[PDB]
Amino acid sequence: IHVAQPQARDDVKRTPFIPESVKNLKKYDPEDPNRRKLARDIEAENGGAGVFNVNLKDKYLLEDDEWKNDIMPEILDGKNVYDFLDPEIAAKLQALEEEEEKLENEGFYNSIYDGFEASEVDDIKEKAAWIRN
Amino acid sequence: ATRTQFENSNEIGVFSKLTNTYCLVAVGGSENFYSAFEAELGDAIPIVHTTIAGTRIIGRMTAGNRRGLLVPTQTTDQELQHLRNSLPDSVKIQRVEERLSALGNVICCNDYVALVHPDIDRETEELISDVLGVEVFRQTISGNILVGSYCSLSNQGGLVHPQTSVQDQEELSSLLQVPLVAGTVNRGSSVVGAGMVVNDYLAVTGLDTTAPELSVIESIFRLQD
Amino acid sequence: SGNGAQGTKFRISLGLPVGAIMNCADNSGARNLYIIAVKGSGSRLNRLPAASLGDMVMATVKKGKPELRKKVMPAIVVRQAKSWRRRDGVFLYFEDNAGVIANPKGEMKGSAITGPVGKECADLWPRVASNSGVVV
Amino acid sequence: AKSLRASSHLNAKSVKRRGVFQKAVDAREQRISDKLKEDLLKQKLEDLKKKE
Amino acid sequence: MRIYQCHFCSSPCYPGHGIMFVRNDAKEFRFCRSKCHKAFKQRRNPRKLKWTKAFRKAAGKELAVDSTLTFAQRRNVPVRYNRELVATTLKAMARIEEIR
Amino acid sequence: HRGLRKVACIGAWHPAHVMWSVARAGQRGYHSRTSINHKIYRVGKGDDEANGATSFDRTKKTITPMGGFVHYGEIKNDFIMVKGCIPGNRKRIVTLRKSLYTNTSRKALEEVSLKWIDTASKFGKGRFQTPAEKHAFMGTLKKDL
Amino acid sequence: LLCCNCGTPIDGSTGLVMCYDCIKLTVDITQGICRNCERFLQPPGQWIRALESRELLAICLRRDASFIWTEPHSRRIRIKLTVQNTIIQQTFEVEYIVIAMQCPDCARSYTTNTWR
Amino acid sequence: MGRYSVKRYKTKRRTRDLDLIYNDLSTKESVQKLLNQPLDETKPGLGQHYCIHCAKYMETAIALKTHLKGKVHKRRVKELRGVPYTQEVSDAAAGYNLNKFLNRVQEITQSVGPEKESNEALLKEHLDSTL
Amino acid sequence: SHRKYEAPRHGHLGFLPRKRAASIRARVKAFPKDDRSKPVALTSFLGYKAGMTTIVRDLDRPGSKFHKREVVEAVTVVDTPPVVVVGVVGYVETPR
RNA sequence: GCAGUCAAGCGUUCAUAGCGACAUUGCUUUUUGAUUCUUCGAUGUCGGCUCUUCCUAUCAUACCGAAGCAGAAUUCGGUAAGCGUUGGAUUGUUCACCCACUAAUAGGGAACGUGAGCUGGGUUUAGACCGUCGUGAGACAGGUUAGUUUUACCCUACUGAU
Repeated sequence: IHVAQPQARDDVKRTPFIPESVKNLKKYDPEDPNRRKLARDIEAENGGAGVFNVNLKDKYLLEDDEWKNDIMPEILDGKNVYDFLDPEIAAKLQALEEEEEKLENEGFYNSIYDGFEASEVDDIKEKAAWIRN
Repeated sequence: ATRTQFENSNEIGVFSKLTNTYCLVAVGGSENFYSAFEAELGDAIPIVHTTIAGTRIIGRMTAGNRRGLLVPTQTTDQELQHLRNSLPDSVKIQRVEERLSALGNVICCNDYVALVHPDIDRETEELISDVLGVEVFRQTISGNILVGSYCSLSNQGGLVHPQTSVQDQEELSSLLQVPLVAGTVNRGSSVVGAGMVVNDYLAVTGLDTTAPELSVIESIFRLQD
Repeated sequence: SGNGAQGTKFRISLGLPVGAIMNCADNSGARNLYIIAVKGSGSRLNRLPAASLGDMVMATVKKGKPELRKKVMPAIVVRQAKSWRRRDGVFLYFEDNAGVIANPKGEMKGSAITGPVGKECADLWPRVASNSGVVV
Repeated sequence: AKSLRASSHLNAKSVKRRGVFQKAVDAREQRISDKLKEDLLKQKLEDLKKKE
Repeated sequence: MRIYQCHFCSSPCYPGHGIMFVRNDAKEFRFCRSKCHKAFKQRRNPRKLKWTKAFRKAAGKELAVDSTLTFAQRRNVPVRYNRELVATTLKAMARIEEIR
Repeated sequence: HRGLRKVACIGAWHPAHVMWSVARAGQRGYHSRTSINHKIYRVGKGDDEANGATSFDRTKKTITPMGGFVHYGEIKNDFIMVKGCIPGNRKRIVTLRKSLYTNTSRKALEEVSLKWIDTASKFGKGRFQTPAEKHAFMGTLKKDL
Repeated sequence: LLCCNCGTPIDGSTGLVMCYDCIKLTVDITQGICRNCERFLQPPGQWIRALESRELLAICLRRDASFIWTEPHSRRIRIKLTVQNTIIQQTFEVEYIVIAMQCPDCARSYTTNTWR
Repeated sequence: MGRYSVKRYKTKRRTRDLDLIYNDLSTKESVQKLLNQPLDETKPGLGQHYCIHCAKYMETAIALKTHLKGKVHKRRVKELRGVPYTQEVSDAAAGYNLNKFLNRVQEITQSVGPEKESNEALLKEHLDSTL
Repeated sequence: SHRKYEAPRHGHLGFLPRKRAASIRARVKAFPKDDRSKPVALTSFLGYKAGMTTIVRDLDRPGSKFHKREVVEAVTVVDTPPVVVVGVVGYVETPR
């Protein structure tokens, strides 16, 4: 029956970690007039075990309980929303909205033959259209 | 120590993950398995119904400790957003891409020390050290390759699988700084990582774990005051 | 389901009928298997009993260590290569057929399993998920 | 397994008809019949437009 | 739902379409449709086939390097769901789509 | 000899008749059928633009696919979505009876919530949902400018 | 390494499992296995004449060895036999129920054409 | 489909592919692995004479001399020069993970590139003096 | 002679005779009975079947193994314009 | 072949919970005989494949009663044919025999179901070899090889259509 040891390797060591809320927690008692209910007792009080529905929501922390049950979009025309959301979107989008304003004035968006005028630059294309037919 | 069986399977570490600050359980069917963790933990630490890649086997797919939780590539964005909501801000969560999906068989760890599979890539090997805040050592238990199912750790002590040579125990315990005992769980099953779950103050094993093996488990992890 | 398989198995396309040699994935010492029957199967005139991703089959060994050769033993399929349906909308298939061998309870004989294991088999058999290096 | 026409299930099913599943049907046929009297209202308002 | 692009087509693969393929290296190959799939079994080259998007970003067609395209990467750090973040990103996606 | 797509033995010397149940050849299809317990998902309106828009998608699109249905025009009316497969084919007339009894199973009581409706082209392998998508993905063309 | 359900330390190596006598009970090793002639039948074609050493071997072929004393009049044959990592010898019983079917050789006397 | 594409390109008869082969050429350890493989009964050259580019076993050492002077092998050398086309290129063309893409192209151009082209210059020199 | 290998019948004898129906509108043979405590509720309706499409749905089915998971399935789309009443018919119960 | 009745020995005690020897009375034609009735100006004379229906003497499923029935697992019996009854190695084989699944791998009939539905492996002409017998032609239902499978458009029956 061999047992092993830490064997004095390095100076860095942990003490084992127990949260204080478990030491503050009362010990659970099975036959008990006053007690916390259970996940069982909420399950069997309305329908049986397999047929009762448990909300996975209303069990998680947020800023407001008003949006604890809201629904994410998850898909738009733009590909999928879980890829687009971020920290500082609008801070990064104003770096994009500034990329319009330097291009608008410089003529990046903007709407003729030498020696040949409107009746002559048209008619060469008009005479060539007859030759191809 | 507490004997608990998922629906009729004595394998618990397959189906559930247990850290110091949180605990994860599958969603299969009825809330008999979830309530047994309420009896020991209560509203102290969060206990979460979750799925990983649309499966029930969440204990062998994830691998983490009291700081971080790592999830594999096939985890959907709905499953990932669900874990972040149910766990508070003290816990870090990061989705990891790898050649190998099952992280629980590949990472065994306590709060500061982790062992890994040898073939794991070093782009994850830095990521384990950053998220979990732990050290990483590339090691094989007894010439067996999966470090998660054939070993189990806590900050208290450690338990390994019974093919481990005694020469291998004293070397491997020097890496983990904890005591090690070769033992069995669930009546002679070699797989000691998947049978039981353990943190510093609680250990849940199957209904087929014998009373002499409860004497082994409760002593090596020192559950008594 | 049957012995040891927890829960119910959802329907997937039948990839391996009787007489199909499939590769042996674990490190037990065999190289291939040979399906001779499928447990939990039906009974209809002239049907060959067909397996799928994650059913327990009776299988023999054609190539490998002589101790595991010439005796029938149960085996569990982990890779299919006949494309099935996940209930989220994508059909998928693996490279090649594969199976690991097991006792009738559902416990492994080897310790390691190479290659990816099918997700539908990893839910149903807990011990295969324990030795799974790669899932899906 | 019992047949579909067995007496032990049909005595078990008919209790579920008395309880949960009739009242959701009674909740259904009320909400349908609310829209049916509203169909008489919107189509007589268009008749009130043609009288103008 | 994760409208991932074709491995060969670079076109969106809605849920309920195409085939997936899994190699022994255990990466996934999610295919747009059967044309792309049967062209993968034959071992072809999307740098050579003119009709795919991997060709058009290569040979000097449609713009590849642009700051509008860096916003939609991937996230493994989940942002804990404020509403007013989600309301911005629904306006953000329709804005980038106009600039793109 | 003389065929292989048939039934070999058809009777016996007694009774000296072909029985009424021996699977002969004849008419197939165009029979009247009734299939029960089909579950209604979506009831939408014709004036209600964005019928295909769920609570997730939020893209203003109607359930009419790109270029309409195949051998059938546009849905610009009220519609019913029901799961499975109604007996009959396209542009045929169905009658929609209601359930004949109080249904007992848990499946026939649940509240559905559609997460996404496909509106891609059914005349071919559809990859785009709306022509606003295809024009976004293809980019500009020669025929535009 | 505590043997399961004993409490006794065993070797940490590849050995058997569980105490060799905590395993000796728990494993099971067997787990599987003419009215006018009085001539017992060999299943292909033969009808060997006949409770002990000679016929005791032929009943083992279809099923030490010993035959218990059950009853002459009723149609039972019961036999005890021992089966002989772990080597182990365990015995068990098999009831072979006797049925009677007519000897075609000794059916011929009833059809008057005996000689041939 | 037809007669020909079914015969050679099922899933029973698949080669390895251009993805996994490029990892084998990128470093010196894996090159020195695959030349010195342990001999097996089932491998065709008894577990020797393995071409890394065309992942193909040869029977004899003469059968490597005729393979390298061939337009089947000279296809595959011209195949594996540039960026090896993972899944990341197909998403980068859509406007998805460019910084994932533009950093790997930065890696293969400067770092892995002249290392990969050094392993090929040694293999053509190491398979020359042995033949 | 006893068939040597029992097998189930091919095809159903309930749906005989297999023949072309009298119309492209199948008539309804039976109705839900009469519940005389309810509002006046029209029973059946008539519309035109028009193609199919695919639907993903978050399966909220307690007890299933796809509980809280996504499930794709196919639906039908039937064009259903409004319908206008033109007649009333009464039926006397007879002993025929 | 199956079922009654008498009950010898047994089931440590005690005939009748359960087994069962032989006396004695029967039924069945899925047995071999007995007859040679109808067919010798051909009723195409083995098995398998395909396919429908019927019988109950019930292997499984439903509901019950009994015990030498704690539970679990079985054993015996009653009403019961609504619904099931397989995939394979060897043989031309029914028959037999083992391997494996399964709830279970029950027993029979309909011209020994079914050849203008098949198949031709077997049997059963002409060719040929061997063994025994015969002086000889030849014999052997002993062994072994090679050996043509014909028509429906007619009336009825049936599945559909006017």
